[PDB]
Amino acid sequence: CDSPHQILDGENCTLIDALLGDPQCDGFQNKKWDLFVERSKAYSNCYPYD
Amino acid sequence: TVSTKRSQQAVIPNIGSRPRIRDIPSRISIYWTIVKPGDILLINSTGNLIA
Ligand SMILES: *[C@@H]1O[C@H](CO)[C@@H](O[C@@H]2O[C@H](CO)[C@@H](O[C@@H]3O[C@H](CO)[C@@H](O)[C@H](O)[C@@H]3O)[C@H](O)[C@H]2NC(C)=O)[C@H](O)[C@H]1NC(C)=O
Ligand SMILES: *[C@@H]1O[C@H](CO)[C@@H](O[C@@H]2O[C@H](CO)[C@@H](O[C@@H]3O[C@H](CO)[C@@H](O)[C@H](O)[C@@H]3O)[C@H](O)[C@H]2NC(C)=O)[C@H](O)[C@H]1NC(C)=O
Repeated sequence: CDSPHQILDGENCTLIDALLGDPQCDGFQNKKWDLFVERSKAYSNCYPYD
Repeated sequence: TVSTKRSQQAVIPNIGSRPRIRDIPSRISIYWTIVKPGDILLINSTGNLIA
């Protein structure tokens, strides 16, 4: 349930890929949130990194 | 260089004297790497590797 806490769905992005800005994760740019929800479907599409 | 598709480990050998144990003043540092299924371990070395 979304209403009480600001939910931000990660979809195909991890929190890190959004922070670094994997081009597919450009929608999450500058977005604040109360709860991020990393998905299991989420992949990383850009440069290999650890 | 011991590397996996998920992570990478790299170590440089540090030369120098160590107090001799069993008449052997050299030493060995041991590391470990776990490879999940569907991933591939690869080793790159130019020296001092005890694979
Ligand atoms: C999040 O990631 C998933 C999986 O990478 C995305 O689902 C995939 O979306 C693409 C298009 O965005 C689909 O490609 C197209 O599929 C249709 C229907 O099969 C086909 O007619 C086209 O030729 C093309 O292949 C892809 O099929 C779909 N994957 C699955 C398993 O359905 C999703 O779109 C991503 N969402 C976001 C916001 O990034
Ligand atoms: C730097 O300092 C270390 C510490 O002293 C040196 O290691 C020591 O080297 C001497 C060489 O004479 C070793 O003595 C040996 O003792 C055995 C004991 O059985 C004997 O059989 C040999 O004939 C010899 O006398 C000593 O064991 C060794 N280790 C220690 C803890 O003293 C080292 O040689 C110095 N130099 C360099 C370049 O590292």
